This record gives sequence, C-alpha cells and structure tokens, in this order.
Amino acid sequence: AAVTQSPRNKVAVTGGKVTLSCNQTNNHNNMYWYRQDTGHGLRLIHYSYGAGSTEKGDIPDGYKASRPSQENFSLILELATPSQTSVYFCASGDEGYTQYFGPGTRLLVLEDLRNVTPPKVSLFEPSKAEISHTQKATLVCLATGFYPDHVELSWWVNGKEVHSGVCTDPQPLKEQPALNDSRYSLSSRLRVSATFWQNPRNHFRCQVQFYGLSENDEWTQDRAKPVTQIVSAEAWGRA
Amino acid sequence: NYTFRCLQMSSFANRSWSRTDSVVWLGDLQTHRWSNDSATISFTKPWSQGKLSNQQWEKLQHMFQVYRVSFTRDIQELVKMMSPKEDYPIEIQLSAGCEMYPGSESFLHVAFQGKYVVRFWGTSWQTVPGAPSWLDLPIKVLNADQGTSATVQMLLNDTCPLFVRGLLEAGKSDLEKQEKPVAWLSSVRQLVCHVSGFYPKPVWVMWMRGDQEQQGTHRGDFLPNADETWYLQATLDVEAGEEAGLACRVKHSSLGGQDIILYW
Amino acid sequence: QKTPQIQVYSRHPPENGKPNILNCYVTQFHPPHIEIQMLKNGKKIPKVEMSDMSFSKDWSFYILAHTEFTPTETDTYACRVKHASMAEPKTVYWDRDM
Amino acid sequence: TQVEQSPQSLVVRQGENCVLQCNYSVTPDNHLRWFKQDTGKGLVSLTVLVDQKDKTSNGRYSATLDKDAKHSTLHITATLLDDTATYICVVGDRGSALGRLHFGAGTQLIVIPDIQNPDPAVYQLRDSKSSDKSVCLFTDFDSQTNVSQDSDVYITDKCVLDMRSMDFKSNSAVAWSNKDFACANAFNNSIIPEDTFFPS
Ligand SMILES: CCCCCCCC(=O)N[C@@H](CO[C@H]1O[C@H](CO)[C@H](O)[C@H](O)[C@H]1O)[C@H](O)[C@H](O)CCCC(=O)NCCCCCCCCc1ccccc1
Ligand SMILES: *[C@@H]1O[C@H](CO[C@@H]2O[C@@H](C)[C@@H](O)[C@@H](O)[C@@H]2O)[C@@H](O[C@@H]2O[C@H](CO)[C@@H](O)[C@H](O)[C@H]2NC(C)=O)[C@H](O)[C@H]1NC(C)=O
Ligand SMILES: *[C@@H]1O[C@H](CO)[C@@H](O[C@@H]2O[C@H](CO)[C@@H](O)[C@H](O)[C@H]2NC(C)=O)[C@H](O)[C@H]1NC(C)=O
Ligand SMILES: CCCCCCCCCCCCCCCC(=O)O
Ligand SMILES: *[C@@H]1O[C@H](CO)[C@@H](O)[C@H](O)[C@H]1NC(C)=O
Ligand code: NA
Repeated sequence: AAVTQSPRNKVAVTGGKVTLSCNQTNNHNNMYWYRQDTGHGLRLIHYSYGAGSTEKGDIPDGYKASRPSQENFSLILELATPSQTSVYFCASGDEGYTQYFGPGTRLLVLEDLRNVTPPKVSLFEPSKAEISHTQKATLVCLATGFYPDHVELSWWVNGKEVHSGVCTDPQPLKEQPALNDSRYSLSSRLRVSATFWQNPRNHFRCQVQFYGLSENDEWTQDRAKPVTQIVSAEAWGRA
Repeated sequence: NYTFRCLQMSSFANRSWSRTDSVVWLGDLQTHRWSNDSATISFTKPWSQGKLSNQQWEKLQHMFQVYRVSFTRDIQELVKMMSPKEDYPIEIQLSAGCEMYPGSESFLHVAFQGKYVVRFWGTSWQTVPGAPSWLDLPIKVLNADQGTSATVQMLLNDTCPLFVRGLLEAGKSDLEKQEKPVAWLSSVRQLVCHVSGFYPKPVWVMWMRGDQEQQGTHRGDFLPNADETWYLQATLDVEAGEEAGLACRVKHSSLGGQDIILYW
Repeated sequence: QKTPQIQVYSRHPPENGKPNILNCYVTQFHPPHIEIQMLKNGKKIPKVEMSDMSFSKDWSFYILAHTEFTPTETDTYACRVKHASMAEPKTVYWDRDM
Repeated sequence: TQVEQSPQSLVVRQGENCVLQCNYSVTPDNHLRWFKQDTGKGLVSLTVLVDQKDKTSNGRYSATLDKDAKHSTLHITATLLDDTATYICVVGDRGSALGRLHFGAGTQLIVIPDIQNPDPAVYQLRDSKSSDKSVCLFTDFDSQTNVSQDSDVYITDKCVLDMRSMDFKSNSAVAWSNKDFACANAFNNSIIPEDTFFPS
C-alpha cells in the first residue's frame, strides 16, 4: 500500500497560491493531511472519507482541502504565509486503523523572492597523496552561492545513483553569516577505491537539484530567472 | 423468568450538540439510570450493584464511561463518512442485556431513527432484514474494531448473565413483593372499574352480574404509578337503569383468596 | 413521526378535600424531545416530578409525569403536551373518574 | 500534548544499547506504534503494540506496552550508525478508521561511530575544470576530534561516510577560500591529532 506526494519540495511567496497533491492507488476510502513542525508531533489539518468529502482536522485554518476522486487528495493554501513553512505528510487507509504515510513535502514560504539564486557546482578530484597513502580516492563536490537552502545533493556513477561511501553536510553553511538573506554553501564527499577511480571508463557526477521559482512566478530583475533546476559537475577517472 | 434490559437513547441534533441517556430494567423494576448530566451511573435500588464487589463495579462503570464518550464521537464521525446520505437530526437507540431461564440468551439490538437495523450476533455487528444497504459501510468499519468485538462478546456472553444472577439474589424481596389493588367505580352509559396499587403486573378484572362474567368488559392498558405499582381500568357499555346488580370483580395474587367485589 | 397518547389518572380513589397524586402518562411518541406540563385550572403546577424517559419493545418512547394534588368540586386538572408531530399543544383533562 | 517522549535527545557510542520512553494520557488507547524518521526522510514503522501488557521484537528493536500505566519503551540493541534518527511514539484511540492518531514530538538519537584504524591526514584537491581553484580535505580522524569554524574562509562540520562493501567508516571535513590560504593553515583553529599527515 503506497502513497505518493507532489511536489516533494517547494519555495513560495507570501500571498501566493500553493497546492500540495497526494496520490494513492490502493483504493482506500480515507485520506489525511498532516504538518510536522519541530517540537510538535504530526498535527492533523484536513481529512476525507471519500470523493467529494472533506473534513476539518485539528488545525484547518489557512488551508482548504479537496478530494476530487478516490486517488487524489489535495491541500490548497489560498494565501500562503511564512507560518505555513513546514513538512507536510499525506496518508491513506481503509476501514482499519493503519494509516500509510507518503514521503512528505517540504514547503518554505518566503516574504519575498528577490534573493533566490541557483547554485554553482564544482567537483574536486582525488588527491594523488590520498591515493598512495590509503589506496582510496575521495572526491568532493561544492555547491555555492544559492538561496534559499532547499537543495538535494546526489552522486551518480555511470548514470546510477550511489549512496555507499557518500556523506553530505547535514545542513548548508552561510557564506556571509552577518547578512540577513545570506547565500548558502554545501559540500559532500564520495570515497571510492583507488582502482575504481583509476578506471577511465567510470564517469562521476555530483548533482544538485535546486528548488526555486516556477514558470508562472513573476520576475522583474535583469539576471536569469532563478527557476527550479538541476546544476551538476562531472569528471572521468584516469589511470 | 426475568429479562434484564439496558435501554440507551441518543439524540444528535447537529455536529456539535448531542446527548445520551440510559435506564436499566430487571423485569419491570428500574435498577439504574445514567443521565447525560452525570459522570457516573446511578443506582435506583439498594441492591443495584448485585453481587459485584466495589472494585468490579468501578471497573465496569469506567468501561461505560469510556464507551459513552467514544460512542458519541463515533456516531458524529460516521455521519461525516456517510454525508450527504444521512444527516442530522439523528436518533440512536440501543436495547441490550440478557433473558434468564433456570439452569440465558443475550441480545444487543440497535435502532436508527426509530427502526431496528443492527444487532450484535456471534462475533460481529450485522444488519437485520429491512435495513438499508448503505449501513454496510458503517458495519464494516465497526467490525474492523477487534478490541470492541472481544469486549462486547465478553459483556454479552459472560458479564451480563453473571451480573443478573447476583441482581436476582440481592433483589429477591423487592422482586417478589406483593402490593394490594384498591378499586373504585364511576360512569359517564360507560361504567368504569378503576384498579390501582397492585404488584406484580398479573391481574384479572371482570364486570359481573352475580356469578355471570360480562364478556363486554373491555380491559385497558397497564399504566404505571410513580411508586412502581400498576394501574388498570376495565370499562363496560350498558343501558341506563340497568346498572343495578352489576359488580366489578378483581383477582390478584396479593389478596390471597379474598377477591375484591364492588357492587354499583 | 408519531402523535403522543396521553392518559391522566389518579393514584388513589379520588375524594374531594383528600390529598392524592395525579399521573400523566405520555406514550407512543418519536422523536424523544417533548414538553409536558401539568395544569391546575389552566395554570402551570410548580413541582411536577418526572420519571426517566424510556422506550418500549416497538422503540417508541414513554414518560410518566406526576404531582401532588387535592381534588375539589370546582378545580380542573390537565396535562398539556407539546411535540413536533403536532402543530399545536394537545390537552387532556382529568375526567373526575380516573 | 497527550503523548510525551523521554529523553528529548541522547548521544550514544556505536554498539551500546539504549532505551526510549513514551508516556501518554490518550483515552482510549487501542494501540501504540513506534516510527523511525531519518533526517529529511519519512516515517518507517518499527513495531505496533496492541495488548494490555504487550512485548514485540523486530531485529535489534524490541518494545513493551503497559496500558494500565500508559507507558511504552523502545529498546535498541547494539546501536549502528544508521540508528541516527528521530524516534516517534504514536497512540491510536480506536481499532478502526474512526480513530485519531496522537503523535509524540519524538526523541533524537545520535550514534557516534567506531573508527577502528584512524589515519588522520589533510589533502589538497583540485577542481576538475579550473585547476587553480582547490579545497582542503581533513579526513581519517577518530570520533574524539572536534572541527571548528576568518569569515572569508569556510569550513564544514565533520561528517562520517560508510563504504558498505569494505566495512569501513571515515570522518572528514572540508575547507576552502579564494582569499594566502593553504591546507597547512586551514585547520589551525582546531585541536587536531599530533601524527596528522600533511603531505608534499
Ligand atoms: C452496550 C455496548 C457497549 C460496548 C462497549 C465496547 C467497548 C468500547 O467502549 N468501544 C469504543 C471504544 O473503542 C476503543 O477503545 C477500546 C478500549 O476501551 C478498545 O481498545 C477498542 O478497540 C477501541 O476502538 C468504540 O469506539 C465503539 O465503537 C463505541 C460504539 C459501540 C456501539 O455502540 N456500537 C453499536 C452502534 C451501532 C450503530 C450502527 C450504525 C447506525 C448509526 C449510523 C450510521 C451511519 C451514520 C449515522 C448513523
Ligand atoms: C460468545 O457467544 C457467541 C455465540 O452466542 C450468540 O451470540 C452472542 C453474542 C449472544 O447474542 C448469544 O445470545 C448468542 O447465542 C460465540 O460466537 C461463535 O464464535 C465462533 C468463533 O469464535 C464462531 O465460529 C461461531 O459461528 C459463533 N456463533 C455464532 C452464532 O455466530 C462467541 O465466540 C462467544 N465469544 C466468547 C468470547 O465467549
Ligand atoms: C452531554 O454530556 C457531554 C459529556 O459530559 C457534554 O459534552 C461536553 O460539553 C461541554 C460544554 O459544551 C464541552 O466543553 C465538553 O468538551 C464536552 N465534553 C466531552 C467529554 O465531550 C454535552 O454537552 C452534554 N449534552 C447536553 C445536551 O447537555
Ligand atoms: C450492555 C449489556 C451487558 C451489560 C452487563 C453489565 C450490566 C451492568 C448494569 C449497569 C450498566 C448500565 C449501563 C448501561 C450501558 C449503556 O449505557 O447502554
Ligand atoms: C444545535 O442544536 C441545538 C439544539 O437543537 C441548537 O440549540 C443549536 O443552536 C444547534 N446549533 C447549530 C445549528 O449550529
Ligand atoms: Na471516532
């Protein structure tokens, strides 16, 4: 019994319209929307017992819900505010007590979009010394100059995602900690065996999925519209 | 041969207002009441705890306390689930308990807007003949649950008859009390024999001419008095100037051979 | 929706000047919300006791109103019942007999 | 708040056991579920306890429920680095979809990894495109070494990686700056090991 949510991550502006969608192919009558904020357990916003039915949960204010069919349950924020910044979880279930949860959706509502900027991404190749000292090769990827901090960094070797031998900073660091809307940096490591790095047919890619503006958000500045996008950096092994 | 009835009635006016009230009967004597206004079930006889220890009673009452609050929210919630099929106002009645024979059968019957639609049977809730089919969704939800089902089975199969066995023993002298009918006469012809104050409910009232039973005698319903005794009237249609030689005869177990005879 | 039956009757045999109890038994009504008054000469009697509402095998409700009274030649006594099933209050007078 | 979890957070070293508590006032209490939530990610169910006095197990996780006391404990045996997560206690007030779920605010567990064969070193790494730009990688230090953050120089917190197939764990932190900056001087503001390998 699987539940999907979309979008998975979203930057929005105050007073804008945001719609969070939840899909479910289990033929469950019942769906439920929650938000999770630090220092609180999940709190129920709206739920539904089937197509055409929506019900207020514990904290419905600021939210409309919509259940157009058995499969889809949506959470509509008509006039988004910063206080609706949170992680949103959808669930479904039949007549039993188990609720099956979706993977969650991160929403950040900014006061204003003027500082939104995608990352620059660089990939730094393994040290000759590290190789000869350890028989191991550590690549480092650096994402810089981005705002806000809603990014997903991932590593890809020959077009397939790798998790083994990876670690990514648990949070971005601020490039100018004084300034109020400081841009962020984020770093990650991928460590492999020297012999795997020395194979010039292995293709290494650091990828950063940046969440920023949508197609339909206004943009009044000279620079390129800082849209939701991927920025990556690439390198091949060498003998 | 006594029947023990727990009679519960609930009115849900709209989404936020409701009440649940119950009364409990052993035969035709009231043993308990539970007003919506009380946190606790009230004994209406000294022997209403039966043979349950104070600890067994508190445990039982506590389960009912959780039941009332939970039941109330479930109904509200089922109304949302079925919208717009059914809507407020809603009346729900439960009639539950056990009928005792020597050496019992339990029941739990549910009515919706005054019609019997659901019972508990075996290990589950089921609809009964005549019930609308939309009730299948509520029933499937109730039958999902398992913890409620086990508790209800235990209540019906074990708790009810054990408890009533104790009640009958503790309430022996009240249940077997004998109270005498007192009678009186009047008219409007239609002659009326009034009979009041008698317990138990079995009684015989006929109009007479000497020793000949007037088959025209129309016996009324049994009506209650506040003191848990009974009232009954028997009426007879006659011609004016024919009322001489007519008597009302009353037979009842409390009189012990000496019947009441009132000559007009 | 059903119309309530109303039967007024006394506990003991009625003798003028003798304290007694008057009963108003209201039956066969649905839904259970109901307003019952016991009247002396059309005015509302103050301290009218009521049994707990209950229902019969057929799911229809009943309730017993009763009050202390002393019958006389001059005074009338009645039971007035307002219920959603009727457009107007039904009144049943005590018939001197019951 | 009808569901309370204790401790708020705890730090434990790899291989140690730990115990998480959940206390509640929810009425009625049909069942109690424990979730594991990794940082960012979603809710993975570990166990669900349903009886008056209940015990469950799921690998290294074991749990108890006492309904009279309104108390549950989750026991983790032999903690691994992957147990680093928030653990959430949830009480359901019905055995059906008529139920509401009552969530605890969670307990944060951090598991400090066991670094077997430390080899503390500081290497320089060059950009695959523009070889004049670089970073300084401090790696292979044991878990009793703290990294400390010049506002024109950037240094990241430590972070542990796990090369699964080789059964091998290593810490690292990264430093960089365009503004004179060299990898010998980058971690000066940190208490680093004495035998640290600075190559060249
Ligand atoms: C005399 C009977 C006493 C029963 C006592 C049972 C124990 C009890 O309290 N259970 C409750 C609490 O349960 C929770 O706690 C206990 C722990 O204590 C267990 O862990 C349990 O697993 C958990 O779930 C539970 O909530 C129950 O469902 C209350 C209602 C039961 C009831 O009256 N059913 C018959 C009504 C049928 C109506 C049919 C639809 C037509 C109306 C309608 C439909 C649609 C639209 C409109 C109208
Ligand atoms: C409790 O008793 C029932 C059967 O008794 C009937 O239903 C009661 C609730 C009550 O209304 C009685 O007066 C009735 O005589 C048991 O139900 C049987 O259970 C088994 C499975 O456990 C099943 O195969 C049978 O078909 C069931 N019987 C019926 C008629 O459906 C029930 O198990 C008893 N439970 C306990 C805990 O004692
Ligand atoms: C019947 O009893 C219930 C429970 O005792 C009453 O519900 C409470 O009403 C108060 C006052 O409005 C609320 O603050 C509480 O939240 C309710 N309690 C519970 C446990 O839900 C209900 O009002 C009573 N109904 C009537 C008509 O008097
Ligand atoms: C409900 C049937 C089984 C009853 C066995 C225990 C009876 C104890 C009598 C006192 C309970 C009164 C509570 C009535 C319950 C109700 O509200 O329907
Ligand atoms: C709910 O019902 C009660 C009693 O009938 C009534 O007084 C109250 O105003 C109602 N509330 C509504 C319609 O919101
Ligand atoms: Na409910």
